[PDB]
Amino acid sequence: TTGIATIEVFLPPRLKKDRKNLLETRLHITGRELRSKIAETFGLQENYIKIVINKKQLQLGKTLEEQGVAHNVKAMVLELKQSEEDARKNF
Amino acid sequence: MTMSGERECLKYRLVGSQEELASWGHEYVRHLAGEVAKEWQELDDAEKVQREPLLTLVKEIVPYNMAHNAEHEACDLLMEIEQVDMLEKDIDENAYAKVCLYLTSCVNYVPEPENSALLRCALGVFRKFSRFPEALRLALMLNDMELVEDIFTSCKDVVVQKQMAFMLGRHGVFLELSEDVEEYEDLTEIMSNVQLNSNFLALARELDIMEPKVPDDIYKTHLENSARMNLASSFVNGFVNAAFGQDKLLTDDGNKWLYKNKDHGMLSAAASLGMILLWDVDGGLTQIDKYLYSSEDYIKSGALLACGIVNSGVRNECDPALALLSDYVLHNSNTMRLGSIFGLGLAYAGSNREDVLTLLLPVMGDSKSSMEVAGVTALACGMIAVGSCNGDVTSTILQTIMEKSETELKDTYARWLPLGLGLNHLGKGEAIEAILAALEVVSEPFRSFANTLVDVCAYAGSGNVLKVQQLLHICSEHFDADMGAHQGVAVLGIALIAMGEEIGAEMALRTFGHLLRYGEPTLRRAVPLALALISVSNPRLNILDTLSKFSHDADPEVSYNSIFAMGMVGSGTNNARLAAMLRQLAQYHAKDPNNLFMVRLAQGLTHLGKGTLTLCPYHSDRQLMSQVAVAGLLTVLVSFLDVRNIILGKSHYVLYGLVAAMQPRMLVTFDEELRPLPVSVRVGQAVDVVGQAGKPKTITGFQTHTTPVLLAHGERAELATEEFLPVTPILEGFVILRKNPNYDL
Amino acid sequence: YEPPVPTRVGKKKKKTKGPDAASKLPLVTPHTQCRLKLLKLERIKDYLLMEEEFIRNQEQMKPLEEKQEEERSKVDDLRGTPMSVGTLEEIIDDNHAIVSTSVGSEHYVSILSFVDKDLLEPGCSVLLNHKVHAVIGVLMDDTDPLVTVMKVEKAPQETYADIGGLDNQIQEIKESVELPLTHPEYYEEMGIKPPKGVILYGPPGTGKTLLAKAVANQTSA
Amino acid sequence: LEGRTHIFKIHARSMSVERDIRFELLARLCPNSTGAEIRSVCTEAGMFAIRARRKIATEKDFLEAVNKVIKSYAKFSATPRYMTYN
Amino acid sequence: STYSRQIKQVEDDIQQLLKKINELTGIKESDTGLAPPALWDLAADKQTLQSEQPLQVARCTKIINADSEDPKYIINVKQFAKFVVDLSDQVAPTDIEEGMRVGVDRNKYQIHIPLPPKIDPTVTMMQVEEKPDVTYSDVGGCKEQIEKLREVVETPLLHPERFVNLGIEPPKGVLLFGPPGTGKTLCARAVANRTDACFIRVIGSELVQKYVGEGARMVREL
Ligand SMILES: Nc1ncnc2c1ncn2[C@@H]1O[C@H](COP(=O)(O)OP(=O)(O)OP(=O)(O)O)[C@@H](O)[C@H]1O
Ligand SMILES: Nc1ncnc2c1ncn2[C@@H]1O[C@H](COP(=O)(O)OP(=O)(O)OP(=O)(O)O)[C@@H](O)[C@H]1O
Ligand SMILES: [Mg+2]
Ligand SMILES: [Mg+2]
Repeated sequence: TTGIATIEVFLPPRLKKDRKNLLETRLHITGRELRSKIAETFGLQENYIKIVINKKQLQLGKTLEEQGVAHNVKAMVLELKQSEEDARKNF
Repeated sequence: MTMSGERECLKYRLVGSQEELASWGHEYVRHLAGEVAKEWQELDDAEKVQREPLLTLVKEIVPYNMAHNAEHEACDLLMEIEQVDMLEKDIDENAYAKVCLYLTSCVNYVPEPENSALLRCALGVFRKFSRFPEALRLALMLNDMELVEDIFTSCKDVVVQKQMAFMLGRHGVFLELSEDVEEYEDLTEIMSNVQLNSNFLALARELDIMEPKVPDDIYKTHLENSARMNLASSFVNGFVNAAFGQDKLLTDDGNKWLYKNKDHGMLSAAASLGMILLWDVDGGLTQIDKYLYSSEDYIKSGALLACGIVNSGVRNECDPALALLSDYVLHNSNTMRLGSIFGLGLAYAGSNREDVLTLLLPVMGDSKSSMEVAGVTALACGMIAVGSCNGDVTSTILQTIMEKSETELKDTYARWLPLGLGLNHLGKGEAIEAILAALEVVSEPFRSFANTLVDVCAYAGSGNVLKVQQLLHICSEHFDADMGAHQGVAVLGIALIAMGEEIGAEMALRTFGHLLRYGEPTLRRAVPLALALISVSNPRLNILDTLSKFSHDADPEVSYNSIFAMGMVGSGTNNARLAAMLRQLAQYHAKDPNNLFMVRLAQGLTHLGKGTLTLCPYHSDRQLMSQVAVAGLLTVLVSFLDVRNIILGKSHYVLYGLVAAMQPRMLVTFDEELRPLPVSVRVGQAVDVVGQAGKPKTITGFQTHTTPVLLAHGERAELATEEFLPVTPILEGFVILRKNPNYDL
Repeated sequence: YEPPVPTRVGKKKKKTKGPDAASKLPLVTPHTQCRLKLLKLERIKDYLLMEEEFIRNQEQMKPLEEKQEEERSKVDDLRGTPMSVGTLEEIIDDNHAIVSTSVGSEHYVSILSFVDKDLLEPGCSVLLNHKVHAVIGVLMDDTDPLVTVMKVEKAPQETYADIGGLDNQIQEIKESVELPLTHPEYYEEMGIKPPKGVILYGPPGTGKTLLAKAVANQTSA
Repeated sequence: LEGRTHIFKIHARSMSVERDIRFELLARLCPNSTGAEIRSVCTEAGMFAIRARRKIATEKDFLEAVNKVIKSYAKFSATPRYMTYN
Repeated sequence: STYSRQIKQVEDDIQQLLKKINELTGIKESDTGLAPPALWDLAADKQTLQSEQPLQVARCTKIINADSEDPKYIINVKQFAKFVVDLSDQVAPTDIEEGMRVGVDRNKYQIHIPLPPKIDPTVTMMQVEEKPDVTYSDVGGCKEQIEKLREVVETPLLHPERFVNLGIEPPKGVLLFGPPGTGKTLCARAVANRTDACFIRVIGSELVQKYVGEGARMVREL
């Protein structure tokens, strides 16, 4: 409805929150904005999270509709150790 | 009654007085009832006008037999005349448990089509008497997905349904419920085993064995008077700390250890990291990401395989593993694929999900796909669609097989293609003749290998003495290797079929002795694997002594295979006696790098999960067979027919197929709200209680423990007190306890 | 040079003695003459037919040298005659051991394959080849004269009915030497091992030895 | 007293005892008793119930067991003489 | 009872089958200590009876001219005789020391293999090979006692690294004393079950022997 999709996300058990939590956002935004806002909505650090959408890793550059997202889609938050650039820079 | 009584004893009773049958004596009707079945076989189709009084007697003989506790005789009357349909109408509350227990014990020896008929009839008694949890067990044995739906939704006791969802999750059978069903959320969580990691970790804290174990603590070299060595300890570290999430060697800064291995040694070492994180999809994926960006090709794909391990045995509502592995199944580098398909197979083994299979299918037909990944593709898609008879995976497996040239069929990575075909028809039985028809076109000796593998997998866990008749006929003709490649599967076939029940299984050991004696090297190179399959995670002394004698065999392959089987037989049992033999075997085989690698492998499997994990495919009192577990069991053991080139070679990652069979030996009593509820329980060796009436004890030589205890092979569990009423009579896995109203009256 | 490393754990013989050996047929349950017992017995019969057919086929095309009567006939040739009786001193390896002849001389000999390796313990009587002294068998030690003296071959004719007045005394001794053997289920369901030891004390002639005679009369041990 | 209660629980772990067996009371009824006596008390407690054809041992059986073992068999007790040696 | 007739028919056929199976399989008898025929490597035994020659157990006494290239070894062949022999070509000169048991041939008595020292079979049986079924959880009221016992006899073997680093020499002996039935042997049985090193059980009455110097001798070989 009205350009907003029902995105159900999953939280790791370390953050003892309601695993059946709901995130609401537009679809014109890209994965970069999506990744940032999930960290805020459930009290998480954005630098160390990976996101799984529509059974495929959340590509940050491409926008949501061109990613392949849809209504009533399921998501997950993946806790990260060492940043994506930090892990590459590590060795 | 005194003489033979052929068509006489029934005749005078049939024609004479038709009063109450028991008025002439219990011994008379017992004679009369037997003759009823005798002439029933003699009576043909045209003699249907002769059975009118015959049906009347059985409507009175059956009530008489159950009146004087002679119930096992009653079930016998309907079985011979093939009229077991009418038994359920006359079953009473005081004797429902005896008839089903008797009939269910009979389904392992009666052949088709009476297998299902006796199973459905026993199912009918449970359904009528509102014993849903045991009715679901019979449905699972029947592999009737529609019945599983009907059994699940018919129950209105959600507490029973919550406990039922555990059994489906333990078997790996997933059920897609409707949102209209009450308590939909927790029901999907219970069967998906998402809470398995936390529940498994809860026991580890309770059983104060959370501390990590270094392979040195397992080797114990201080009591003893290389790339392969480092790779061996990678498996030992993974096996011992499996599904724990903590380790002193890889959970710490493991780059020094991870790079200590070389060539494909780093492939399994990186993959071993996910085995410590087995069932921990959320926290486990948090640790692999560091090794996922490694520039070295082996580490990334080894991690890519470590993806599939971390979701293995767990079903996520949206899958993480497919996201991490979808874009690497068609990578140009063969190693990167190798960690993709094999990982993808373990993550969704026993799913029959179309999205992964369609993503995994074109890999097998890829031109750049080597035989190594092509066989891995067969192993994976066979594992996803195990026991489903999915024609789509079936079509390509044939399609790849006969397209290949005769020369490359000599390669032992092509042996995995029939295994994928066999796994896809695992346990179906009579559903392979159409497939066996297609296999005649394939050339020899692979056709001899191919048809044997699928035919064995068709009758897995069936006990069909007719099917094992032909396999020994293959074992009878000995070839003076190349022509006798299929001979190994034939020996492995006896284990796969006879494993269903105990009586069939230990006949196989006697035959397995002669094959190790009269058989050719290639014939006797597969007997230890059959021992491992027939008694996985069941460390009996007869097999272990048998495997010990051929540990130091003249034939090197029998030597490696026996040592692996010894650890495989005692997989996760933490046997103190068996570990001493391996430690002694380590000293003896210290100067043999090939033999010593199996020795270290067996020590890790012996201490798998620190004694809290099993690889046995049978749970629910060893009556219900897990298709996923055999798929990993078959994948490793069939690959061990070429231990020199696959295990000892560059494809030792196939040992991670055992993850699909890794499950906890669990007895956790949960409250109705699913919180832990520790109570006193009695754990002891299981006792057969068929026959003898009254109340016979089902456990002998038992001890009383708190519930969070580990049950190895062959021990049952009974509640010591009557304060709580279990939902399932089978006290295995996760069990929900209900407070007894009679208690504290 | 390096010392040989045994593959067998320990230096003692197998604890199990006098088993059914290859005739350890399974305990088919229940004993009642019904269909599944017939079904269970048929499965045992079926695999024997499979076993019988397979073994016959192998021996049919086995070489004339390799036959069941030929190999046993050969075994005597490797053993030879006479078969010297020695004493096992130490098990150096799986196929190597130190044995001592009756003359007190020790020899480092090789243990042949056909010898029952599970019966080998130091101090046991072994059968050695006359020429090469190789271990070619284990002599089942005859019953010691000391064994015969302790063992009561024939149960005494004194029964519990021949004991008068010791009702409580008879009852207590049964729960420690008779009831555990005849009815072990009572103890198992109760979760207690039977009373370990018992002593009978009192004035001379009170019936202490008589109760043991009654115990020995009605015992299967 | 704490140790004797612990030994009672170890030996009465597999017993089919009642719900309300006062093992702390039983430990108090045998002040200076070896762990072997406590095992016999547990074994004799189930013996009084097996004698009575009862599948569950009540607290009275343990009370009778202490009298039979700790008290009646105190004549043959090795404790009084051996504490002087130790 | 309707299957009583059919039971005995298949039971007798079965019993005839095992008797028939044992005919071809073999394994009948065992009084001469014969292993089952499935383990008969008669081809290797014939080669073993020829390739591997028997060796007489002898004890080296004195090495003459060990420095030079012609070292002569004086051996004591038990009750047979004494010989001055040289080493075989397949054994290093440094592998045979004075006073050690050796294996010598019957032709030239040249030392062929060094041997383990002679140990009384009674002393050998004194080592535990089956661990008892008693754990530390089966001992109650002996908490402080058990930690002291483990930290001397169990901890140093299990985790020796925590003692060498601090220069610690752990105690090498524990005396358990108390009235009978207090748990002295029970705790020792728990030690043997948990220990992974070799455990030898010695009973003081086993060290009492008929002849003079045996008990000291058995302690020496122990
Ligand atoms: N209570 C009894 N009832 C029947 N016969 C008895 C009884 N007490 C003793 N006797 C008889 O006395 C005979 C000899 O006594 P017995 O050998 O049993 O003595 P004991 O009590 O063992 O004493 P001890 O060995 O100190 O002399 C027995 O053979 C038995 O026939
Ligand atoms: N602390 C204890 N906890 C539990 N059971 C015990 C304890 N102490 C003794 N027992 C029990 O009592 C029995 C007495 O045998 P044990 O070997 O312990 O005696 P002991 O101290 O060696 O005596 P003795 O001085 O006569 O040799 C044990 O087998 C055990 O069942
Ligand atoms: Mg007397
Ligand atoms: Mg003692």
